[PDB]
Amino acid sequence: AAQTNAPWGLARISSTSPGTSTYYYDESAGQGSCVYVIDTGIEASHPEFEGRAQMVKTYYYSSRDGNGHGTHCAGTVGSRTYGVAKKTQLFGVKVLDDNGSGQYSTIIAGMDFVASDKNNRNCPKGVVASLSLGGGYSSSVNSAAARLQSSGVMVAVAAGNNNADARNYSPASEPSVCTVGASDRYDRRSSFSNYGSVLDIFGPGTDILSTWIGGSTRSISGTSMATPHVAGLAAYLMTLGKTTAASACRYIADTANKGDLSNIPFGTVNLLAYNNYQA
Ligand SMILES: [Ca+2]
Repeated sequence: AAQTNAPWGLARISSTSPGTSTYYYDESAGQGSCVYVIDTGIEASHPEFEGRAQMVKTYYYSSRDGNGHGTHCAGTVGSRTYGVAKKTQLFGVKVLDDNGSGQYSTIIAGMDFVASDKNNRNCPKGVVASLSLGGGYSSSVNSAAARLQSSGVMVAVAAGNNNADARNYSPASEPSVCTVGASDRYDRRSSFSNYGSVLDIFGPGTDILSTWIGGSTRSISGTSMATPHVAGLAAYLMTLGKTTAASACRYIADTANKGDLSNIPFGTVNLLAYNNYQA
């Protein structure tokens, strides 16, 4: 399948070169997979989600996304126009309030929720969780992310936007999950992207167009935007039967575009998420 005039990040993820504008992918499109977006919520009524998104949990007075961030990330995972895995099932878990803030205890509870809740969902092709969030190092936050991964969920987490070593942030620093840095449309490490040995992969993160609340769209930047590219890529590959939740991060690293990013600090992987789709 070919989507013309796609957001640059989608085109990037199916290309061996920067500078193109068509996204190419297998029509299976993540059907039969599930992605949990653990964030500020998802505006499930957005036409871009086509009835494939729903809120399954909130820790606040509403499950509505009053911020936009979770909706944007969910759109990069699975919206019809802005998404990597255009037929996946999207599940919103609102651990972040409408200001985009959340206590670590809430975030941990949300991760343990997803590990159990997947057993209440139909995801025959497998389950992914996208965590575009983080704070300072916490062993308990890392452990929760490790449990979620261990439970059979492909966990993708933002490296963080501090232009610093991700070793000092959680859940970024949890080794067993997939820690995602950000790149721009010219294949530079994004200016704000964290780096370090703990990164597994980079995805598009600067100037990413996606869904927003009020049935809208906008472009924003962050490792928060790179993460759902990788989460959607995992769901797509799992639907194709090419990998599993336990092995998807490794598979993505194995099959990445290698050595093509600039301003990657010595000791950080130079690997850019790539679907290796050939028609
Ligand atoms: Ca890792």
